[PDB]
Amino acid sequence: RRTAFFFDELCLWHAAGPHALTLPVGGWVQPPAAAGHAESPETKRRLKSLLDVSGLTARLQLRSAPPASDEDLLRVHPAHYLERFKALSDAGGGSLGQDAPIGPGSYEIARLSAGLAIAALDAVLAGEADNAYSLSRPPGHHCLPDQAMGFCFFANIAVAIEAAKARHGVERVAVLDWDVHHGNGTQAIYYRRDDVLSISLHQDGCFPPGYSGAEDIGEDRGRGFNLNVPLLPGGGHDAYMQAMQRIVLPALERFRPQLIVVASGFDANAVDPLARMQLHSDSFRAMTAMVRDAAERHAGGRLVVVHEGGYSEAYVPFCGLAVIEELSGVRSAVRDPLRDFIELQQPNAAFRDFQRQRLEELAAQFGL
Amino acid sequence: RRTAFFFDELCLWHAAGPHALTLPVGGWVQPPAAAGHAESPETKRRLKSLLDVSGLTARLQLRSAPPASDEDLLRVHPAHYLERFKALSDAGGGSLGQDAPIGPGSYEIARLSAGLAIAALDAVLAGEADNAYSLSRPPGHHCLPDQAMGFCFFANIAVAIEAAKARHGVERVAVLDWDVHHGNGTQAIYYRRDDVLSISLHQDGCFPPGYSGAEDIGEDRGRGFNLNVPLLPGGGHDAYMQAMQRIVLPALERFRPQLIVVASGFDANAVDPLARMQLHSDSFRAMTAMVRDAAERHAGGRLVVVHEGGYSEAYVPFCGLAVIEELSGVRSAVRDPLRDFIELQQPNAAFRDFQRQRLEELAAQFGLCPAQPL
Ligand SMILES: Cc1nn(C)c(C)c1/N=N/c1ccc(/C=C/C(=O)NO)cc1
Ligand SMILES: Cc1nn(C)c(C)c1/N=N/c1ccc(/C=C/C(=O)NO)cc1
Ligand SMILES: [K+]
Ligand SMILES: [K+]
Ligand SMILES: [K+]
Ligand SMILES: [K+]
Ligand SMILES: [Zn+2]
Ligand SMILES: [Zn+2]
Repeated sequence: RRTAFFFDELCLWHAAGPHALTLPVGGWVQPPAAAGHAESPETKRRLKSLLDVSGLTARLQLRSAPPASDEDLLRVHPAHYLERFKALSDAGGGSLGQDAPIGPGSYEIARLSAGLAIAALDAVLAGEADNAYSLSRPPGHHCLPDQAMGFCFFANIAVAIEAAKARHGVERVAVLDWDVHHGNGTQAIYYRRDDVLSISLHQDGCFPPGYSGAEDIGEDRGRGFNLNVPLLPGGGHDAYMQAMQRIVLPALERFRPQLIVVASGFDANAVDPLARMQLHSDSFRAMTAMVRDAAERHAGGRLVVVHEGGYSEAYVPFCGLAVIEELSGVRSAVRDPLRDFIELQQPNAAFRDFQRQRLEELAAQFGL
Repeated sequence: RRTAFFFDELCLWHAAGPHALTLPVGGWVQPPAAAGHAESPETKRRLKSLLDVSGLTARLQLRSAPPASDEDLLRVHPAHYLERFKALSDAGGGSLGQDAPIGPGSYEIARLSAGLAIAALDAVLAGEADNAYSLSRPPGHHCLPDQAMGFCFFANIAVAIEAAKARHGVERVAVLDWDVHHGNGTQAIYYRRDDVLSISLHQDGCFPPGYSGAEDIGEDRGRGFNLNVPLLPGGGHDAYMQAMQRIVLPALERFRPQLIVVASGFDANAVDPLARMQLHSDSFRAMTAMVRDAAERHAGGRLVVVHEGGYSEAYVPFCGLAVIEELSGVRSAVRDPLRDFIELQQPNAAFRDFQRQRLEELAAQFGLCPAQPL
């Protein structure tokens, strides 16, 4: 298997103002002695370092890309959003919204991030690679057409999908979003459309806060082409496998995608500060293995994984590495040091069964 | 209310080797650019800074203490453990166990940490304060008599309780441990004893990993004087209030404690990396309010809160501040910035009810009886 890895060093240079985790500094929030921000370069930098140090980078097609053109960005975002964002980035940073701070030059870096997503889809559709991974920072899955939220400033996946349809004429795209937070940007953008199947597994009510969304199945022609799977907080491996087996794979089986795109956040991992789920690196591996199987069935193997959230400096590198091993079919020597520990922490049988019953009920609600 | 605050700057100087969160550096674990360890000074340092900046410190009795004497330590720990620990600390640090790394001079700092717990109980029992908070670092609730684990090197609360019994002759002590991890050290130490009631609320199977412990109710005379409440991961405010109302308060009501000690970790907070629970600062306030009510009933108000875990730099300071406001009865101007956000993230009704049913079933297993306070 040829796996392309889309990365650029400059994506790691996007830096907002001082924060303690998600909280802006000022008032009662003391400035951190070190930390700085949750959506930090270091999560992505350490993944990259680990891929290098593992040898895995050497077995991938390392690519950069040109930034997203205005034509590409305007397919999703109004011109007035582009100018407003540019103006603030040029002026020296600030706030595009709450949960959406930017630094100087963040406009160019976000364009680059979107560029990498564009190029990844392009490369898989052109036959240059069997599949691809885009280390896009800043992330995109929360971004609305004219509102930045959740540290997302362009809808990277939506921009990449539109450019793919415009260039190659793909008719059925499926987006599986396994970041722990609800992918509201992707849902909004394609809510009335039947050509993009949008699936989001998320922690019930995490972010956006209090949002579950199981009833929200799409409008108009999109009715039945959006699926929200709000998992109960504290769920881990089994919860996700059940969701995949009972909702995700049946949904894909009916929709017959010609391309599969994954919005892959790793903030469902068991040590993430920004969610309450219990995934380990082999959960993401198993999910990647299942989604590759479906791409081989309907899409001729065509699969793209785009990096989204993940806030554990320590553990995200291992979770992302497991995905890329599964994509490439290359197993490195790296061994997850938390795997065995996290296994022991999983929900008990009764809690698993409670979550399982809910997923069976949701499956029936969706007609699967 | 007079509230004593036991703190010493030196407790913040205990530092183990390089770690990424809980993982030792080396092998496939890259050295952090900044962080260092999870059990880090900054969580405790920021709490202290906030108390200062809020004005709250000025309304408390700020105290240090002498380190724990050998006599005090030997009541819980064998001499062989003391020498072995001292030897390694003198030698320049290393590992006392896995999940128990130490730096140079950690022996003296752990003694100090235990000293502060000793002094807090002493001060409340002598009538110097109505209640007290001990900012003990390193923590103690995992420490076994001859094994350090979970970043704990002396059983601070056990040492403080034994010194209290030896000095003052208290007969019934209750320890309520609301750190998110199972307080195995406290359980082990007092497992065959009926003079110390040990209660632990924890996330089911979190740490120690895979341990639930509901069946473990004490041995011999201790049978019925140890209670484990393994809460389902993802639980928050309501889960804890139910546990308090259905298990903790009825248990205390029957046991009639003459002193209440809280092993207060804040790692059950909703942004903690080391657990999966959803508590906010007003959950800890409400728990502190409930446990003060029980101390006023049976113990003449005598309550001590000892600081344990908590790994969110950003959020722990607010959670601890809420406890100390409740202890002192002094409300500062500080407002929790995550409170409203965390409320929206709480478990849905069906999940709450599922957890509630399990606590009712656990209550019946303990034979606990839901009477109201009297
Ligand atoms: C700013 C701010 N201020 N406050 C008061 C709160 C509560 C704030 N942030 N909340 C957030 C914002 C974003 C996330 C996760 C994003 C992600 O995972 N993308 O995949 C989590 C919490
Ligand atoms: C995992 C893992 N894997 N390895 C290899 C190591 C050395 C690991 N440490 N795990 C731990 C150990 C202790 C805690 C205690 C938390 C606390 O709040 N005490 O109250 C949490 C995680
Ligand atoms: K999601
Ligand atoms: K759709
Ligand atoms: K506990
Ligand atoms: K006991
Ligand atoms: Zn996310
Ligand atoms: Zn703890």
